[PDB]
Amino acid sequence: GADREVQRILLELLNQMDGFDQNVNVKVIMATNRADTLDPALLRPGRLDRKIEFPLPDRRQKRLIFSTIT
Amino acid sequence: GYSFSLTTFSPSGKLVQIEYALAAVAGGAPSVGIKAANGVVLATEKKQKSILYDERSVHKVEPITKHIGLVYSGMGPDYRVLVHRARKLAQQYYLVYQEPIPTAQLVQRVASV
Amino acid sequence: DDIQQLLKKINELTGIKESDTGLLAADKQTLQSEQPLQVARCTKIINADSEDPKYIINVKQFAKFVVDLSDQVAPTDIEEGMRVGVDRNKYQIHIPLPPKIDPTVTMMQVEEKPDVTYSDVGGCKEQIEKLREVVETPLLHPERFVNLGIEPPKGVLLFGPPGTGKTLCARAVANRTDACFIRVIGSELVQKYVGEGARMVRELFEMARTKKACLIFFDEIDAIGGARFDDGAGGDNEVQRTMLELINQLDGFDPRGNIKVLMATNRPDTLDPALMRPGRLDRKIEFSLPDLEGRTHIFKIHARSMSVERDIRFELLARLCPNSTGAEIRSVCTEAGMFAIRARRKIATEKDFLEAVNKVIKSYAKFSATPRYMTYN
Amino acid sequence: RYDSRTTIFSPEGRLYQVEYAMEAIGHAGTCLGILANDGVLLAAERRNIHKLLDEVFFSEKIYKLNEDMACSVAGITSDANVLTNELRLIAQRYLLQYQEPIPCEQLVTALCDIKQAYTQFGGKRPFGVSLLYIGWDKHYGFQLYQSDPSGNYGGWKATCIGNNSAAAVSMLKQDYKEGEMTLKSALALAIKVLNKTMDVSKLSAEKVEIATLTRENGKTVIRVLKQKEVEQLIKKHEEEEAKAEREK
Amino acid sequence: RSEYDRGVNTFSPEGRLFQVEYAIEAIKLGSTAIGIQTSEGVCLAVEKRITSPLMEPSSIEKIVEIDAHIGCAMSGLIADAKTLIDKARVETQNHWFTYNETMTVESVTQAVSNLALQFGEEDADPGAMSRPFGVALLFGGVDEKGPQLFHMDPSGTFVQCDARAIGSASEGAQSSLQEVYHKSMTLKEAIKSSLIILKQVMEEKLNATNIELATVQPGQNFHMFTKEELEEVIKDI
Amino acid sequence: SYDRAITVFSPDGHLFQVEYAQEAVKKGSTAVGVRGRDIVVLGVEKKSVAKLQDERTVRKICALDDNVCMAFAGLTADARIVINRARVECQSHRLTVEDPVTVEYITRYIASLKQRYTQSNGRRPFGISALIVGFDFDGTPRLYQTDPSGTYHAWKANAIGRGAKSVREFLEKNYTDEAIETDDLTIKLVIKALLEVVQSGGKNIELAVMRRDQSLKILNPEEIEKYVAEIEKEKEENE
Amino acid sequence: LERIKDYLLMEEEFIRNQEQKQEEERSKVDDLRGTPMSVGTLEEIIDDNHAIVSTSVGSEHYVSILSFVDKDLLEPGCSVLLNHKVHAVIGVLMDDTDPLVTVMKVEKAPQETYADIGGLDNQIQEIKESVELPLTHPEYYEEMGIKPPKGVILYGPPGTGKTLLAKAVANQTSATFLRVVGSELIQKYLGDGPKLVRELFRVAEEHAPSIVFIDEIDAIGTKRYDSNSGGEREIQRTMLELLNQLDGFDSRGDVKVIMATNRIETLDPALIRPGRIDRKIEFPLPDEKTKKRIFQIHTSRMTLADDVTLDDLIMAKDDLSGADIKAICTEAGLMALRERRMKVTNEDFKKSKENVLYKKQEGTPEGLYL
Amino acid sequence: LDKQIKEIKEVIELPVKHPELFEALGIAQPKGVLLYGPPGTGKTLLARAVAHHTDCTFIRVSGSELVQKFIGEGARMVRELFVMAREHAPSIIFMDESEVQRTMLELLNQLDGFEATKNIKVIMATNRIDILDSALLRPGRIDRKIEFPPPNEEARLDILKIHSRKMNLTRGINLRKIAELMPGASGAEVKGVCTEAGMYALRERRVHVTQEDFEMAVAKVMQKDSEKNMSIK
Amino acid sequence: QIHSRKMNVSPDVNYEELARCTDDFNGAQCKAVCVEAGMIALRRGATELTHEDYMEGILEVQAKKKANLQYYA
Ligand SMILES: Nc1ncnc2c1ncn2[C@@H]1O[C@H](COP(=O)(O)OP(=O)(O)OP(=O)(O)O)[C@@H](O)[C@H]1O
Ligand SMILES: Nc1ncnc2c1ncn2[C@@H]1O[C@H](COP(=O)(O)OP(=O)(O)OP(=O)(O)O)[C@@H](O)[C@H]1O
Repeated sequence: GADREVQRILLELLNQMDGFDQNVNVKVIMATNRADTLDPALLRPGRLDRKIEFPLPDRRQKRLIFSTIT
Repeated sequence: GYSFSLTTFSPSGKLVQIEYALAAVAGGAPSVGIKAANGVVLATEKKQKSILYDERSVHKVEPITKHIGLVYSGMGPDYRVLVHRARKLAQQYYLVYQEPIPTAQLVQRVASV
Repeated sequence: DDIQQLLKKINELTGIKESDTGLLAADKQTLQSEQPLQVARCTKIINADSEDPKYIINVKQFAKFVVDLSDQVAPTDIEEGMRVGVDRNKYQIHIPLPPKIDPTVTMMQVEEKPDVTYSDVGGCKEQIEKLREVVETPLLHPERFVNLGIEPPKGVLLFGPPGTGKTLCARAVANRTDACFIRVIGSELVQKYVGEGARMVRELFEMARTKKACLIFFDEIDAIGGARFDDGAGGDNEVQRTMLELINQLDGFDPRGNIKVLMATNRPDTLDPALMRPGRLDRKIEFSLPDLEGRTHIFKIHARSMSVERDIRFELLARLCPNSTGAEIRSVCTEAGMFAIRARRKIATEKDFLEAVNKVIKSYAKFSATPRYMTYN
Repeated sequence: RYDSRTTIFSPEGRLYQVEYAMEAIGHAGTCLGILANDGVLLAAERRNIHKLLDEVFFSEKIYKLNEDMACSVAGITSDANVLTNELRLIAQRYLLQYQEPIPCEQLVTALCDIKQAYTQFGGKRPFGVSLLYIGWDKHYGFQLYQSDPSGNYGGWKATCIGNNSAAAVSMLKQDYKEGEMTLKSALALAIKVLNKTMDVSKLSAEKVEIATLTRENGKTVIRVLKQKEVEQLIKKHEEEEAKAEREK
Repeated sequence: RSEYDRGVNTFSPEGRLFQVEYAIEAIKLGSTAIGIQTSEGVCLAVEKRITSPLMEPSSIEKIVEIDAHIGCAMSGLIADAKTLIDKARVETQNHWFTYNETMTVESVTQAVSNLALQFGEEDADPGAMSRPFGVALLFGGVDEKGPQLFHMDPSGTFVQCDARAIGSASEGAQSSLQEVYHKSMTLKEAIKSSLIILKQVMEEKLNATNIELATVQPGQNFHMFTKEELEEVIKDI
Repeated sequence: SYDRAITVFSPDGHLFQVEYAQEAVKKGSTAVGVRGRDIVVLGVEKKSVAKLQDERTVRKICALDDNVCMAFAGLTADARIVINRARVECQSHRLTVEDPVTVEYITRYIASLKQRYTQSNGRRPFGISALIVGFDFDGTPRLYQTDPSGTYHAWKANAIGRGAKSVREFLEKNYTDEAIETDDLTIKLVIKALLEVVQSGGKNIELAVMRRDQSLKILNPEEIEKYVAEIEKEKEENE
Repeated sequence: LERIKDYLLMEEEFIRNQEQKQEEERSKVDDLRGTPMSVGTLEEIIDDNHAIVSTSVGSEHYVSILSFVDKDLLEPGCSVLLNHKVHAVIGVLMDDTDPLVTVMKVEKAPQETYADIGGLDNQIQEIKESVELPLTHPEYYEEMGIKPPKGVILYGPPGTGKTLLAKAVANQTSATFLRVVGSELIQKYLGDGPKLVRELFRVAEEHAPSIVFIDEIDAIGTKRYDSNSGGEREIQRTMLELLNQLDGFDSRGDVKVIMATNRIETLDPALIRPGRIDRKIEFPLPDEKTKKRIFQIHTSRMTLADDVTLDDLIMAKDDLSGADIKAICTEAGLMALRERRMKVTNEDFKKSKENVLYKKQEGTPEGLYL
Repeated sequence: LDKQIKEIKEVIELPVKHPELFEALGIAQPKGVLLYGPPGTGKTLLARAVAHHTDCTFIRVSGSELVQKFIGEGARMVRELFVMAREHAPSIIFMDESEVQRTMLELLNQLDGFEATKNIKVIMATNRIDILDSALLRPGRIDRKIEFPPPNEEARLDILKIHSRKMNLTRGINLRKIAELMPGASGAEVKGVCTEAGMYALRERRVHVTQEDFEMAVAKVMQKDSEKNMSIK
Repeated sequence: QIHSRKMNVSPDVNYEELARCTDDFNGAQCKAVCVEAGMIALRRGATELTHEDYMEGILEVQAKKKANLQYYA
């Protein structure tokens, strides 16, 4: 299959992510714009609990980025 | 083997080539149509790549009949072919029934093409 | 439960029996002398020097040792490039050592002769003839080749469908070779250490060179790294080195000289191009599925041992076998006897074979052999 | 492997391309019909509802094919438009030749032979449309029919094709009564079956399209129920559920 | 093979034509048919190989009448043989219609071969016969020249044969024929010889149902369905 | 060689795509036929009632002409096309020759239509093996069967479809000159043979009879039950 | 409570297995032998009795041999035993095969004879003629002139109990049975794995009549495909060594091979050929008569109500395997225990079949189409 | 999932605790469990819960193939795992994946039932049953194929109560309505509604969770995807 | 010609025609055609090797093998 080996990686990561050391939580931050690894299972609460979408800087957000860089 | 032909069914869902054509439509200049109580207003973004291109030449919003107009999003060469065929079907209707083609019927005939 | 008790009682009786049952001059004077006798570890000499010889020897993994000759030795007897035994305590060459036999390479040599005549192989006269002048006639009568000034191919590759008879012919050549036959164990050539197998291949040729006129049978050439993808991972790198070592020793910078190589492969396509190239293997004797005259002959040879009615027609049975390898034809003969054993008839009849012909070919999922389609008649 | 050409036959005698198209009908709005003594009905799910879409066109999944026949389409949208036109053409062509409305089974057999041909000829893909036919003919009376992309057809007292067809068929088999459908009862069966098959909650009028064919004064009178008529049937089903409460 | 067998259009690097050879292979699936040509006449013998007791014997047609003076035996695909047999039957009658005379056995064999050759002409009836036919036909007839037997093959190649065998066991039959055949053989002697060879090369015993025999001789007409004499000749042998 | 392509041959010599078509016939419901002295009879199985589905539309046994009737086994739609073409030819044969179609002619016509699909790519070989039973003019009863390969054969009695081989083995022992002695005895032989592969359903049988002097009549379900009971009594008498 | 007697028999048997020197000659050898003795290969033999011996450290010093029992057994490649310090050959060479090979040998077969198996009688006949019959009555094969078939392959859908036939052969076999999975040749080291295949066969020849079972042969040999990516499985080399052992020069002596595969098409043609697998046995999914015997055997040792209809379950559902029948019987017993009835009602069997067959979904729209 | 838990108890707890009942019944003990759910909700919680309440050795082997013919080790994933389970006679092995073909075959031969001691119960818990091999699915190797459904409205209320046990819910909260508001939830989603709702309170710096906070969380956990003009069919 | 120099080749043999026939042949294969031709002549006992014997060598080196096939004659 070839693709199966990549799928095997997704399963292995999902098993580790499950519940990790509850209080000493190993927080995992993901910024991959890929639907193939974006299975519903990864998106399930208990895996990627919070989803934040980054909008293209608009007016006001751009003014802040420009002011800080200048 | 699927996604390379429109003559074969997807092994589960639908033929992918029509969906790829929709992708080309998506990569098109923005076109906005607003039906209103007393009329329909259609618009497109016509931006020449360079100042040299003349803005008075090829026209994106083109009349098909006195009361019927068409706007397009997608590959520009393909639009001219359907702009001609749609106009012709409107004329064939006038010759056969001596009435300007109804807008609903023209859309059905254009869709068949 | 009483029957179970009888077995338990039997076990108890055995337990009672076991408990009740419970209730040369070499080992003499020679041992007293033997324990003092010292050891001499083997090592290989690489050089010699003027005046004090100071021969320097690599032990085999230890170090280059500058060891003087032992007092009770002859300096002439010790020689450069000669295996020697050096006592660790006295640090001197007490006794020289004879050259290593390398027995594993010696083991591969057939030594025994397989008892199969060329007569038993059947339906491949042309394949036998091609092998005869690369294996028997050039060695037995080299004069004819010299008269035309034509060299023998000195190499043969036997390839064909499985069960054709390639190895059967090879054992037959071994029976009448009249020269050393060296069957090669393919797994033995692959070794745990890097290039350890490649060292063995050099030894294989060296053994072949020492004997005069010998044939080496590399059966299952695919096992001996018979491919050269040689990808970046280089998983087969150790085997690929072993394959190249065979190729160079086989031909180039002085080749076999008196060695004829016979290689047999079920899949010829997989074999690496350099090995396939001639000179390494000039002849390409492909074995083929037997024709109807061959199919009758293979049936007759296989069935000669079996007791059968004298009126059986092998020609009909061979015709009923459209494309059968020799092994499958042998399978029909054995299966026909098994049906007679099932019905307890000592002498088999033509019908028994026909049932076997259906069983060996049609009953197997060939699909073509079994016809449900009216299609053609 | 043995896919691609409708022409290739698998080693198990299976035309996968035809089978794939028949499976494909599932991704479509639910269409169901009940034979109904003294009537016949076709009900469809109006999927893809949006505030901007006008819905000016009368109907969307229900098309009349004759004065006395109608069909509901579930499948590829373009293929449906091709088939509906041909079905309308065959109906008038029979009337021109014999001056009598086409018997319902015949209109179905004719489209089915066209659908069948596409499967036997290499160049084209098998049709992706399956449809339900409601009509009245003098020879066999009120009838309901189903057509498949394979080109096979059948007459069903009740059947469903789009979306959760098995769920509707299971509900229909238990609820349906032979000879006692009595049109108004059949309309109720449809609203109840629709509620189960659709994941939609409350079965709002916009989501459902109901067409009823009856023979009145010797003339078939195919009618598509207006939203107000559909709304009253929905309220009655909701009230019946309220009556069921506590007792259930 | 090794590819280049996808169509008769492709040519092998060796220059051989695959597909034509594959059609020659199909004949082997056929039952053996033996034809012997003698001055008294041509004898055709075939192995009926009836599949089931229930099926009617007549429906399997291994020996057919092209015309009163010509008879044919087919080994290979049943449907393919029918198309070729019909052409020979139309052609013999058309030659009579145009020339008011009986077509020679060689000319019928030539005419049938012409359709067989069009495996892929690309001009004649396009969409028909895209592949080689899989049937070998033995045409035995008495013409003006005299008794003649002609063998056609799937590749359109035809030859006059004093004795010939087609189908499975053809190879075995031919070897037997070379020993048995002689120029002075009578038709009666040939008829006995053909069945004797057929019995040796057929697994089933040569009972009257198993073997169908045919004989065309100058004095008589086709007479190629010996009936109940199948029992008489077999018992005498 | 290759299975995929109707015209590519095989090194052994086989058009596999045609053989793959025969598989669809085997997956079809069992149908049997017998040749009777005056009552040629064909039997069908697997009525397979589907509860809310009308069974007038399912028509495994379809008549082609007054003297000839046919039963198909295989893909239902492909069968509908072949039956209609055979029906047109029967009428055309009457227009071209004013004599009713002999049974052999219609089987040869059905074989030719089937062969024409086999000959070229762009067409799928028809997946049906119809059994045609009728009495020709001159009142001779005949039974013929057509394979998807385009071959046709004449059979005293034959079975097609699922478990066809089992029915044929049963007929090989059962079919006798005595069995065709009486019109009822011939109907009984079809019922007995059909019962073996029809399971214990009994109701799942639709035997149809050709009088050879009259017209095809589908037997009434009650009439079929009476014959089934008579067979059970005869079996009890043998016990 | 007859279980106590059975438990006692098992404990007594273990005790029996647990309970299974010369005045001067042995003591002298005990003195001669070192407290620690290291076993090493023999490289060269010399008449003086000082013979070169290879070792892990490679000290090949010629060493004297003084073996009281016998010193004539020395051979090239023999594993001699040497003193830890003096390094002299102590005596008779150690004669033990590699540890991985020892695990395969099986002395006890849990299943009994062919009685437990039902409806595979044709399959039983083939295995017996190839395995049990030649040993029991060798004369018949010689008189026929046939050499007994030495190789068998059992190929069937999952749960047709191909392994059960192998377990039955183990119960009644004179021959030592070596049970090796095909997937037990994963040796990571280059080499070694093909050598292990050689080791299993050499042991089989040493034990004279022997039966080799290689369950799941698909892993060891499939396709013989090219290296492709260049990973190079080396499994193909392992399969080639097995192919060599079965019929690759020399002879196989008296060793019989039984091999079982769920899928036979994948297996490479060379391995599945006459001469390596002379007889081929096919296990089909059970029909009706075979199902009746299996259902009876599984329910034979359980409480059965008169109400239960074994025939109804077999006829109503077609496709269940022999293993599936056993699962229905175990599930039915659990279904009854829920109601606290040791006796099993017909209702329990009906519920049981439904629970076991919930994962088997097959077929698409192939109903109206044909 | 109470019915599912009882079936798991029957396959694992009942044979180990009472071997005699099976012998008296005449039925061999069930040795295989497969937990499959399309959402898959609860499959591990059952396996982890069995692990706390086991009284048997629990071995977890959710790892992939690093051993076998790779540079790693030989037969570690299957042959070694069973041998360790033999050392501890009451043992249950939980597998969270069908892996590399040679390894999967080795698992099948070990699970065939050559274990006379047995007392080894495999709680395989992998979704997408269709991909799994039929030989692994064969009843002798895996006796039961328990299915974990998406939680029903009653079940969602029960899961909501379990995860709202520590939360300070204000009086007037309707947990029942919140279960109804999210239909076809994945159970973990019900757990998510509580965690997100609590964070709304945490950002507002209050420990008093309110009905609105649960409703807003239901929307945040819920995800909706749509495309336009691809609505053909 | 270079390899066949030792062998008694007939003057009639034309190397250019043989070379045209041996398309895509490595030099060693060309040597092989010469070596095989010598053995082929030896099999028939020919004192000298004719051009046709060389042609047979080309087929044997290719492993093509030759026979009458019909559809050709
Ligand atoms: N032509 C033949 N004459 C006699 N026996 C034959 C012949 N061909 C095959 N056999 C039989 O087949 C077996 C010989 O097979 P052989 O040792 O030649 O290996 P092979 O199967 O051809 O080799 P490979 O497995 O590498 O393809 C014996 O049983 C032998 O009797
Ligand atoms: N009924 C429930 N009550 C409480 N929490 C639950 C419930 N079901 C699921 N959960 C929670 O949601 C998680 C979902 O586990 P789920 O079984 O879906 O995936 P997993 O942990 O990867 O296990 P597996 O791989 O076996 O599916 C549980 O681990 C648990 O935290």
